[PDB]
Amino acid sequence: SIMSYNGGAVMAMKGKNCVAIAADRRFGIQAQMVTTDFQKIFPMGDRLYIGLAGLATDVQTVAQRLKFRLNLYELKEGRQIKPYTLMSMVANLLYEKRFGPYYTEPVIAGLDPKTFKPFICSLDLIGCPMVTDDFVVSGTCTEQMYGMCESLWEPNMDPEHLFETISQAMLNAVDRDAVSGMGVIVHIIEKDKITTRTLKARMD
Amino acid sequence: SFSLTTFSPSGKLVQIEYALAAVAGGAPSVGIKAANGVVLATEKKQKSILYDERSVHKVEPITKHIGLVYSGMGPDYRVLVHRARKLAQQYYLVYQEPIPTAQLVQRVASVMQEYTQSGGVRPFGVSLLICGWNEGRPYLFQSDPSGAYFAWKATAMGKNYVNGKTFLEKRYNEDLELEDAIHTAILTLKESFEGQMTEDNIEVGICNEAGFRRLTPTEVKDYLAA
Amino acid sequence: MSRRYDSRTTIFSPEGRLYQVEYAMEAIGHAGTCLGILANDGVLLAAERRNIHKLLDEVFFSEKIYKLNEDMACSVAGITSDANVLTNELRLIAQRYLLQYQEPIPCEQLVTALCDIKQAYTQFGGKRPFGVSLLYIGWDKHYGFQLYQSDPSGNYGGWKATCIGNNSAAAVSMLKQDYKEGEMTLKSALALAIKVLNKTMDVSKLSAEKVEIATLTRENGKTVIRVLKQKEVEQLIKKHEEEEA
Amino acid sequence: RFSPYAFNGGTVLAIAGEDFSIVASDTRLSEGFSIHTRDSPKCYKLTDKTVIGCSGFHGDCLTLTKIIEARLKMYKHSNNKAMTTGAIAAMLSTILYSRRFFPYYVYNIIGGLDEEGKGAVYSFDPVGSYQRDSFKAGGSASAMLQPLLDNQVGFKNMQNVEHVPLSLDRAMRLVKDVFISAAERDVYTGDALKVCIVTKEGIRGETVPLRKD
Amino acid sequence: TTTLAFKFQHGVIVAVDSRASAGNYIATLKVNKVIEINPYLLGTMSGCAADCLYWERLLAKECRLYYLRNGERISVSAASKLLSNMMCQYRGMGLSMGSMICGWDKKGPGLYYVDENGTRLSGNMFSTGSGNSHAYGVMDSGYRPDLSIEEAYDLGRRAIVHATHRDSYSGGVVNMYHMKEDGWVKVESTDVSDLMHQYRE
Amino acid sequence: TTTLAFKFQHGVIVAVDSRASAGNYIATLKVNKVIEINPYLLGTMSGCAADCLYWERLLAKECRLYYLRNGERISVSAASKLLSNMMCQYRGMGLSMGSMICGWDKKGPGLYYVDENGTRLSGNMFSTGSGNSHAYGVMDSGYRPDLSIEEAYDLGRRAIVHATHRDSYSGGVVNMYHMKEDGWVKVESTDVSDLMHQYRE
Amino acid sequence: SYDRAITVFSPDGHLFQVEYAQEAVKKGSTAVGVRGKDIVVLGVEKKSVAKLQDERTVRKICALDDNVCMAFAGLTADARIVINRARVECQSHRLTVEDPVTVEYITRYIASLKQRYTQSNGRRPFGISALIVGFDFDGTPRLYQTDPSGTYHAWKANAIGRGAKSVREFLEKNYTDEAIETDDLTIKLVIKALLEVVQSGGKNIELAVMRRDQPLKILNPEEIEKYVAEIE
Amino acid sequence: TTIAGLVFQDGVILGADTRATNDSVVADKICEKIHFIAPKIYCCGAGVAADAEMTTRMAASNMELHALSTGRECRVATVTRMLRQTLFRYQGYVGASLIVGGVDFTGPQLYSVHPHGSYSRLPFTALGSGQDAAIAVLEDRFQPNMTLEAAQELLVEAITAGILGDLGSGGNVDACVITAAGAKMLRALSSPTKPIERSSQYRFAPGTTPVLSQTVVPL
Amino acid sequence: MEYLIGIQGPDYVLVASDRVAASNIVQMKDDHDKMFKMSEKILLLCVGEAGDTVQFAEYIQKNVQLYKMRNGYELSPTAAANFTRRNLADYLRSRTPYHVNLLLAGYDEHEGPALYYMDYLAALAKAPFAAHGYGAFLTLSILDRYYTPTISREKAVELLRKCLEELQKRFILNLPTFSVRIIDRNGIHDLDNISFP
Repeated sequence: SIMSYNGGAVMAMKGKNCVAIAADRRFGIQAQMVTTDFQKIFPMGDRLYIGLAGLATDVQTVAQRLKFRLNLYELKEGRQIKPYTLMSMVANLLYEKRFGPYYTEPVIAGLDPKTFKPFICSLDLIGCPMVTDDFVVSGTCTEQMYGMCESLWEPNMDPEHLFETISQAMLNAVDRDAVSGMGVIVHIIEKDKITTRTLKARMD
Repeated sequence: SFSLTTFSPSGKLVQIEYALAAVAGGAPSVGIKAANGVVLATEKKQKSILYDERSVHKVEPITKHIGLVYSGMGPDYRVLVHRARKLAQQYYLVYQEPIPTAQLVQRVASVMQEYTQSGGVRPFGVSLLICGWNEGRPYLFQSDPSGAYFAWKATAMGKNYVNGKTFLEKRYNEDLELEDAIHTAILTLKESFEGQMTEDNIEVGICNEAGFRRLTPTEVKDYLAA
Repeated sequence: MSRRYDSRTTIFSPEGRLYQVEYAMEAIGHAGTCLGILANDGVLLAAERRNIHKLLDEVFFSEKIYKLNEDMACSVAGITSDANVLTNELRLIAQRYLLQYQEPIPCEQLVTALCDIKQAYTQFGGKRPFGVSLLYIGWDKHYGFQLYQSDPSGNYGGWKATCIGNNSAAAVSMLKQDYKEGEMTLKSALALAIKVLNKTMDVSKLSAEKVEIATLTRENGKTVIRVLKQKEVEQLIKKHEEEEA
Repeated sequence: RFSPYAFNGGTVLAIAGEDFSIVASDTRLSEGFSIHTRDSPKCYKLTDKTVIGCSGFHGDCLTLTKIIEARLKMYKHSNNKAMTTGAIAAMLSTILYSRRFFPYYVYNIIGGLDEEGKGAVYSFDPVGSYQRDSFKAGGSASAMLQPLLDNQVGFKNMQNVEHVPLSLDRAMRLVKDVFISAAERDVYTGDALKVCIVTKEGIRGETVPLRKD
Repeated sequence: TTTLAFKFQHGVIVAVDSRASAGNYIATLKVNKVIEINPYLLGTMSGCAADCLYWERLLAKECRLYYLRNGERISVSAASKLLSNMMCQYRGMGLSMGSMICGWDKKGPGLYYVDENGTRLSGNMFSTGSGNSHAYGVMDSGYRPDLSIEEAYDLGRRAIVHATHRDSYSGGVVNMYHMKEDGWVKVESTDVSDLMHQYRE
Repeated sequence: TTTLAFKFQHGVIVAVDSRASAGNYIATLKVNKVIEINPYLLGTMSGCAADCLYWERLLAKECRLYYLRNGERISVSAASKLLSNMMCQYRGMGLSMGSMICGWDKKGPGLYYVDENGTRLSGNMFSTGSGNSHAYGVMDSGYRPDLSIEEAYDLGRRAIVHATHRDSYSGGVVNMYHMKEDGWVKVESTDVSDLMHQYRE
Repeated sequence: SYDRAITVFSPDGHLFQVEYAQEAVKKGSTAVGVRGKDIVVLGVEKKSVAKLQDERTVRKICALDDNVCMAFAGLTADARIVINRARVECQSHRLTVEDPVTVEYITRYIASLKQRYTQSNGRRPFGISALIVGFDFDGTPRLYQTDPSGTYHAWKANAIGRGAKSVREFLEKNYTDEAIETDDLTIKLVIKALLEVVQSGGKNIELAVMRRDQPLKILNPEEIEKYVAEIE
Repeated sequence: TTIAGLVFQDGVILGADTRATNDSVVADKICEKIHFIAPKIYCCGAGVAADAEMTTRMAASNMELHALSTGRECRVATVTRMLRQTLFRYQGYVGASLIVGGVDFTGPQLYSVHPHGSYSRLPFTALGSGQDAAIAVLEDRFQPNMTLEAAQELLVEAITAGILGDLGSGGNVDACVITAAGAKMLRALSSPTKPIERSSQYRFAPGTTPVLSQTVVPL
Repeated sequence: MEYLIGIQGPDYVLVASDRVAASNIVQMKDDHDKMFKMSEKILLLCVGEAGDTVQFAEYIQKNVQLYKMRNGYELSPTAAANFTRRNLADYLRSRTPYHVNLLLAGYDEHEGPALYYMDYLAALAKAPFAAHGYGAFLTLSILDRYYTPTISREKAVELLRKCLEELQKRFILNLPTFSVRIIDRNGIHDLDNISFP
């Protein structure tokens, strides 16, 4: 349908004290590819990121309306946003459009600013927030991204085991998607620091 | 549709100036933030025995963890009640969480601003005193009809509010338990109030880890024993 | 609808002036002292605190200082009521800029955008004007570090150094003397502002609580805005104390 | 009007080991949102060395299997021998084409051992195109099964790691857990598991429990 | 799907991708699209996979019945015409098949094309598939009939690798087959991505 | 319907047929398709007749309101752009109007075209109507900007007469209007058939 | 909403509102412009104090188009609304007409806004008067001034602000066919017109010039001191 | 999606499952359903997830101030009229299927709200895709004014049948008891599915990932 | 279908467009100018529906001229593309949808040359080279082979001609004449109009 125009994939897995999010770099129109540098992950502020997929028109449009509400929320508050608070914000933005709804599946991942706690969540076209204790993925290949993270995920994983798990889940699942590929950007959100890496992937 | 509030030759607002003078002569109200809780003790005076005390209550909760008292006009307060409660509603609609006291007082004080500009309407005649509990830290705020909201550890409002502030300035300090916060709030209330003090004359309520709750006349009588 | 209740705020004076606008600046003239200084290595904005009481909380950040966006910041002198709407509108305007142009707003665009709103209310609508004067600081890709000043009439202009509120003319007189254009840096401007703040303030015993200081500078390609902690301000008090006496 | 086809769900897996070939599928038969029964084995044994899976519209899965079994006897009576795994695959290709105008709606997966004793996995499509591969999948969860077998079985996208040919002990545990993970996220998979392992000695069936949801 | 063939001094070179996908999911990456008809005769595939596998084997059936009959080693021209006539009777029934026939005969290394509607063409350079237009660009640039054996491999290699990069339905490993007088021979099989790393550096 | 205009050294010449038909029945043979806007400015008609009569008078209204306002004698460029913008707001509602604007200004004898969807073009030679393609042939053959006054009349005459011969919707009498610096002027009105008898001999 | 009649008639027919609006125009800073042959020169005094105020935001010389510039004297707040709305409509004209905007075509729109907003319900009359100067086709310059009452008029030389009548007295007497004959005479005449209103002036005087199809150019202060250097 | 409730002598219990699915797959296994309205009044959603979510959000929000404005207990029938008027305003555009039950001054009451807006009073029912499995179980074994323990054993088996008899119903069973003395929440009261384990573990050694670019940003 | 192409050199941006404007079975205007000038160093290439191509691009033309005159300085190449996308995205859900394909070419004094790809759905992506129309399939593949960030404009123009000569071989529509211009620090520089006698 319309969600299959630009394709795309977004993956977020929860570790022990840290959380990792990953999405591919590909941007294309149906059978026509465009560019390799496309970015599906935008910063929400410290230790909080959001993934986006589906029609890229709404990907870039909702990202501006989320940054519309993000900055206004951060300027009014004296404290940073919690990842659980942002989940409900995306639910209101998608529900007010209920007649005209946007086409996208936002994926929110980050750490609880309280102390170390990781938090993950994802929504749907209808704007239904959902909290899972393992991982969240979205895209046209999301049926493929399940089986990788279903078996590989563990209750507690250090940044060493977390990055190795989410990276292998991306490289294996995205290669079976025709509209997805061309590099994978992986972000590691830890308590002390934040690590960004670009994986070596096939061009196909 | 023309604004009733204009700038004086001295720059002050004339309309809000009488609004602050109106809340200065209202019912005496005091509050104290000490330790893990905040004590709210107000004055409900009835002119006759025919009056039913259970029908009308001056201390009203905004939500579970937030409560509010007032000194000023009766009718303008109920308008604040409906809009502030509806604001907490519309808050819980969007954010699906209990509202922080700082954000609650901010957008409610903005409603007080709207009638210092929009025409054909008078400003509010009520000065709100807000109590709230969020993230384990108690909140005591004070708002007036001008729209500017402040924060206080302890304060006084209503008739003879200057004395209540000076009394808490001397008597009240840090390291007071909630039990001492009630008994200190009663002592500062004995000064402003005149006459015999019963459980019906005073309406007391508190907010703590369990949320904002109003005190029953039975336990108030226990605190009337000093 | 009764035409007796209308003051007709659009009436010009026989000298061609607006009454409601002139009464607005007078209310600003009673506001506390707020100043700012444009320097080579950064911008400095400091202000006093007129509300002083032992029972005050101030668990928030600054009083009259607000943050417009990542690359900009502002101060406030005037009625705190009209300041909250302007602070909201400025943030709304600066964010509506991020919608279309998706870049940090130039400090010149955000000023003329609010001023167009201020003059619209004095032009028509029958509503009273705004009683707040605002100072603006920040950095942009074109002009760099910037310091601006706004009036409730909608008039604005660029400034290297200025002051608003109480003791404004006294601080401006000292800026015409000590301030060195294109020479003193952000570090030297910090000691200069503290000197002007202590001399122009007749209230003695300046404390870290009674005053507020905020700095905005660009370091390693990122705009760094911060408010000096009371201990850090107390350290500057210990520095100025030796300088003074 | 009349809808000639409906999606009956299910999942079929086949993996070709060095000396062995493993084929497994679930027992769940459901149309729409309702469960017909929790035991409906899709795996059908053609010969000793060949096992065919069927995933798709159930009415075509039953008829097409009976047509294949009918042509199995035509061969063996004529040629005095059983069909090889590669001969059965190329046969059904022409069988699926005979309907080219009104194609059978099914996803067929054939697996087993060839004359050399090596596993041969054959994945089909309703129009009859086929290919030989080490491991294939099919059904509603087909998108789920493929990435897991690419990393684990295929050793793909892994730098500087020892590549050991597939072992039967691991191949069993890999097929079990991919379905345990499938039964979690697949509404059409679960309730039981049947694993048919074809080796040089013979076929050995197994039963594994799964969640009833 | 990207398939291309061109003829020059040293004979025909056929290059194709390995990937065939259904919808958004890739069915198989390792699919071999090139059809083997005769030792010296080489076919291709385009469009529907089953339509090619069915009809190209009928062409291979006709070519073998011919060589068993007259022993004349049927020319590429007769093979291309018989394949087109078989698609004419069923025209309009929904059969979609593209293909290209390559081989050498007494005339030379002929190159022909057969469409789904029966279009039969002749020329120096052909390509088909969803990425055919992406193939025409690189192939035409820097091409002459006088290209040598080694220079033409670089043209055929860069043809698939750069064309499959811009197509979502084209990919896999590059399968390139040179044609000679005795018969066609397998040259190289190499992943597109592995060659992408050499071109970026 | 056949309408054509072209510009050269001596200015623009507009030629059109007289016939407009509905279905198989000819509504009127004597219809005058050329719209008179200003003394020196000349419009045309194409497609729907009522859409042209309505909108071209609005253009003549705008051209008059301008000359009454600034007295600057509006250029052909400004007239063509205002006509195109009025067709943009109603785009998609079913309004079908073709037209061509001709006139001389400080720049020269400009020739513009306005389509139903808002296409605005500029060039030396334009034609519209159902017989526009029949006009392009004769007009292009034997045409140069250096053609004289008398030689260009023979080109414009043979343009309509030979184009309306091959069209069932084009016919009537030939109406040809030359354009000058002072203003356009009526040249000749002659039946197509009467000129057919002179060309056959 | 707020709907009522603001500007109303008096016993004499004069409008007290509009008249007070013109009083604010008189109290504005002095600005002047003069039509040359192929060139036009605009200038305005600046009242900057103590090197404090930046010179980038003070500029009162604005350009409506490449061929049309302007200068204003009055309330600086009302000018920013008119200049912006004039540029929106001026370029909307280039949308309607491929040819550029004649100076008379933008003047009629601008002054029309001062007509509507003066007599409109609840609105306010503008307290500004500006000189719209530019080049028409063939390179013929044009100079137009608006009025808070909404009227406009053509001028060969004109001035606005305080002492505007005094500058016109200089212009009326010293503007002849000899005047604005060449470039050197046009530059000196505009400067000499401002030399009378010089009060602690120095570098503070700002000037700008536009020549034929070239865009508006600002003459730097160093060449100002060089052209003021020759008074004999 | 299987949701059901039963009214017994001393109160009412509302059962629901924990599993939510999106059209091809299970979205969340532990996802909660029953929402909060009043201390004694609870509801549970069905049909469209976000529509049932946002509708209960507006219901809990409207009922919250009704409890704050009145200062008294909330009526269960008041909740149902709010829900259907929203469905009537949108003309059935909202696909929210809602069941509402609780105890008020009158007594234990259970209602039902169809996405088209129709409301029905009833002692017991079920909604969702697996409603027909729970209704049949509750219809046969129901008795008037059953003991609290007798109603607990029946309704848990009703949700269990609604789970095992539906593809969209799975996971644990969340039962919420509401009595005249008070309400109590029981999370994951029933777990009919034992096999929560797996037969193998997957671990990765450091250095097995083909990393190309690497950078570190301290915080 | 009209055609567009652009190439981002190290200091330069090389763009080209077809000059043919056709209707029905005939080419009415073969010299038509598809290139619109947004700013000094910023050009624009707009193709699409015949009605939406000229109308919607002229809106962008003045809207960019709005910014430059208000603030005294033009938009940057990055700022220009992002503002044009929201203009196209706002009318996407309106009753007048715009079918257009735009390439933004511009040079910046800091980030240097920038080339931006935009579809009819208002999806903005930065790319070193991009093309529109059906001819984009026959051309961009050549760029994949010969493109390097260090290429000189002298070879780029020669390679651009090699791509455009493919439009006269495989590509069906004639398109006789192409317009070519380049952007660099010295401003807009016109190049020899491609002509095929």
